[PDB]
Amino acid sequence: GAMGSMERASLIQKAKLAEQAERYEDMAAFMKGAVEKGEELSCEERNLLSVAYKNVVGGQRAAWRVLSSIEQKSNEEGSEEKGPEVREYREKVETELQGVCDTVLGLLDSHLIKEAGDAESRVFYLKMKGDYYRYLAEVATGDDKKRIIDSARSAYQEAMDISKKEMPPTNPIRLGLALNFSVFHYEIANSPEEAISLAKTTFDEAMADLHTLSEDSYKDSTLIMQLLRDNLTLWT
Amino acid sequence: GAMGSMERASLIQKAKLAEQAERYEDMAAFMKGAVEKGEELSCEERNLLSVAYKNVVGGQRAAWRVLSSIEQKSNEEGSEEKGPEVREYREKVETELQGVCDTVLGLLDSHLIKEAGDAESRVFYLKMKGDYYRYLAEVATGDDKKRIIDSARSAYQEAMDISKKEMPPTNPIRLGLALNFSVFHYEIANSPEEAISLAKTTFDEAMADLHTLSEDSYKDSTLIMQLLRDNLTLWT
Amino acid sequence: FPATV
Amino acid sequence: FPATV
Ligand SMILES: COc1ccc(OC(C)(C)C(=O)Nc2cccc(-c3csc(C(=N)N)c3)c2)cc1
Ligand SMILES: COc1ccc(OC(C)(C)C(=O)Nc2cccc(-c3csc(C(=N)N)c3)c2)cc1
Repeated sequence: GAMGSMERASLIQKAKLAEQAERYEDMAAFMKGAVEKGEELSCEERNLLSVAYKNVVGGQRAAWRVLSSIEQKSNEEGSEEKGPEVREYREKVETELQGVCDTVLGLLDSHLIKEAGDAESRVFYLKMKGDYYRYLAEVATGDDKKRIIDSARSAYQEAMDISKKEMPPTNPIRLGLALNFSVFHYEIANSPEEAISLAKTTFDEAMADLHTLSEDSYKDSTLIMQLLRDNLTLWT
Repeated sequence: GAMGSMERASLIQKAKLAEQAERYEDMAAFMKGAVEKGEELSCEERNLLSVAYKNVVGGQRAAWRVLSSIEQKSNEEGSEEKGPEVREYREKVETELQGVCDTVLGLLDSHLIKEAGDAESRVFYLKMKGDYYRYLAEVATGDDKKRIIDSARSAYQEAMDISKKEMPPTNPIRLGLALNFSVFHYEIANSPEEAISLAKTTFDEAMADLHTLSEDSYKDSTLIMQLLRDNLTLWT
Repeated sequence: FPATV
Repeated sequence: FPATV
């Protein structure tokens, strides 16, 4: 690790600076360095880690989608052959994406998840594990595609089981987990009815618990509830 | 060069794909590879090269500005010392920026400029040389700051001299060169009156030549003319 | 795209 | 910022 000589606190400080500068590759490298110090992450630090890699992989996913669409049109009936270049470059971006996902999954396996005992940390990391297997699934086509999908499902399911036992229905981590697992069902698992059922039940159970919240917690929960409703509107 | 084994035409194709995917670091690497094939660049290729590196260095400049502003506030009367980290990270981004500028200047010196005989190519490359010395000047503070500034000025001046002799006043390369040299005067050379004079004279001479243009050329020239007016409005 | 967080 | 191209 090229960050091995930097103080943990300095890595966290620089991750925050990188975020303000919109330098998300740097942010991710700083937070990888912080994880590799071996100490558990606080709530703020977990979110710095997630923000960093979500932005990096989000750019890669967007690029991959553009290139995949160009590749598919180049392979339609009537196209002018334009050589191996589109496939090659889509493959290049795909391999870089897979590398980022493998890096994140490696941090979770070594050793963030096994040391995460509190619900807010363990559910957070298992959601991340589901998310990054889901991104691997988005580009998978080989002997392991079903196994990648089942790895995403298994992580999400363990997270769901803990979240339902240990957090209120308005907890934003619980809500975001359900949002994303619902999308997994719709987009990855070809289970739109499960996707819709999960989003609706999550929304309704959260609605009924809003009365317990402060104004600040209310704002956090209703924000994600609106995303659940947005997806339901898209799907029905 | 890691692009040495790829065909020139494939590098150009992939640069265009990278642009569509908003993968500008890749775009720049592909176009650096194409330049290093040793052949002159066509008009389209010159613009792919410029678009690629302008986007890369533009992100670096924006990050540097954010970090420099944080650094200056941390060094105001009353601040809470927060260690070397802001300076270190600003320096990191600065060194990466300087590296990109040095790479571009190296491509221009080896050997794009010396082989550029036509006005449209030679003025384009000399404008680029002025631009990338200007970006180096934006972050310079040492024994060489004046020399960096004079390198920018000298490149812009040679470009201006050729453009006035060899291109019409509405030529978009001539207009963009004047726009940027005007900004150089205002922001770098502490010569706001020169900046304003150049922008105004360029605008007026272009206005008087618009009658010679097709509808498509008119649209290209009036676009940059509007940027000249925008800057004049900012400055007066 | 559907929303994820 | 002023405009450049
Ligand atoms: C992965 O699962 C989820 C991700 C986001 C969710 O909700 C939103 C999008 C509103 C959110 O970001 N909430 C939130 C909650 C607590 C702390 C932080 C935070 C601390 S530091 C920091 C930074 N960017 N520097 C951000 C942010 C919900 C679930
Ligand atoms: C450095 O000096 C200047 C830079 C831009 C200027 O004007 C604007 C911004 C309107 C412009 O981009 N014009 C233009 C003119 C001719 C060709 C191309 C082009 C060919 S390929 C390609 C691509 N992005 N793939 C873009 C673009 C003017 C001066």
